[PDB]
Amino acid sequence: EVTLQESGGGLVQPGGSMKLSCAASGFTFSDAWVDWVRQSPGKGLEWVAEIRNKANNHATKYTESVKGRFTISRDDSKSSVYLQMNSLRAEDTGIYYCTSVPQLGRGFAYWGQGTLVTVSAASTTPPSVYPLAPGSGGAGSMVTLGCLVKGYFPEPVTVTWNSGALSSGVHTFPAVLQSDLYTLSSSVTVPSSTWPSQTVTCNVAHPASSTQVDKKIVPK
Amino acid sequence: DIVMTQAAPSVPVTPGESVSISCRSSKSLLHSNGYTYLHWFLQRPGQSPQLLIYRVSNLASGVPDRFSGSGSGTAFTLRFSRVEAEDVGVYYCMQHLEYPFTFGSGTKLEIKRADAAPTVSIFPPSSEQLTSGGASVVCFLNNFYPQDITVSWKIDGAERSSGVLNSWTDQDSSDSTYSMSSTLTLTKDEYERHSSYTCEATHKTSTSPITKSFNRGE
Ligand SMILES: O=C(O[C@H]1C[C@@H]2CC[C@@H]([NH2+]2)[C@H]1C(=O)[O-])c1ccccc1
Repeated sequence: EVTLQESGGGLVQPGGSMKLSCAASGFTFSDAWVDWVRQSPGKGLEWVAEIRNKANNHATKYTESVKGRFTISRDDSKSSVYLQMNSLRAEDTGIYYCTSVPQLGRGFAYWGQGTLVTVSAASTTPPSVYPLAPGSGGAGSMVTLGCLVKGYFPEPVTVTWNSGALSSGVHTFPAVLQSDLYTLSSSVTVPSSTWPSQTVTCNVAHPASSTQVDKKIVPK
Repeated sequence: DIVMTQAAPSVPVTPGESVSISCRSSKSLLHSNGYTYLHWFLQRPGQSPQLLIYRVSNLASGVPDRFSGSGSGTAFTLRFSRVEAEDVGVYYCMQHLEYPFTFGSGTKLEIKRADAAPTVSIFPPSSEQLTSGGASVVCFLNNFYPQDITVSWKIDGAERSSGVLNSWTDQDSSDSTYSMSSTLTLTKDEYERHSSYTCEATHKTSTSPITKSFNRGE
């Protein structure tokens, strides 16, 4: 069972510091060369840094724009690699992924899930959650309900319906940012024979602020 | 730096047929050891990249048999023997010869399907938002195809452009449709000065605008 798991991301002050961690398991970490790759709009995927294995003197290589500011290191006894980031700039914002080359010529075979790093002086703010219910009466065969999640910062929030029991007719849209901070909407379409007879609830979690809200969709 | 080029930003394909995606490098990727260091990755919407093919033509473990790769020196091709609806995503090539390692800009695979009109739903501000002094009017335009759509907001017959927030989903991996969300941001006071709110959509599936509206005073 192979996996890489990143942790340590989130909101950070421009000019500040942050350390990302990557824990490995399921493969021979001590033989692997480990890399960090980031993704942002405009650059797309961008290689960031690499640290080799002990046999190769733990040598490190960095992309030009982070040399002197970032430091990659590894602890083979904990099967982990770290990325220490200093003097963070707005341009360092993006999703950071841990990936590894387990053996010669294998390429970046395993990737972590990614961790979002937002470099900004704005502050963490919880979301307000509003149920969106139809106006008129259903019918006709299907009904669309929604959930408006607004005023939060930074990303991301996770939205589920009925704690995950409802997923097929669900669309969660990318968040939009403006002066009221982030605004995100999610819709779910269910049979008219399901709502309002049965309870339909929007569950929202905002990790950055430790906020959790469950709002029921009621007929207006 | 070695420059990786994937000219096509996207490629439309119908499920069941074969197709290929190309990638070019500004320098030969042949190493002294005899291996060619070009890999292909797939990034499905909202997920991390995943290795498909390493060193031109070796399929990684778990990768479907329908994928194959070919090429040499500076020109490479990723081929699908039969495309599936679930293959939606962005395909990237990467050179692993010299530092810094560089990726192509990616080619998005677009699945072609039958036209599908959007299901349009408009939602008046929830009462919980009005007591808080806000009044966002939300319009969902769901499960349509092709991807291009235009939305217009009208307040008492007059069009409104400012304070509109637009968001789009990627192509659905099961039904191949697209969806969009448009939100008209108003304050409670603004919301109460008017009565008619309409979400008007223009799509290829209709010669006339798709209209959905409601009246505040109801
Ligand atoms: O990533 C590894 O090596 C490198 C050597 C050079 C530089 C990038 C690429 N060519 C890569 C390659 O696969 O050749 C590796 C990983 C585990 C064990 C031994 C070597």
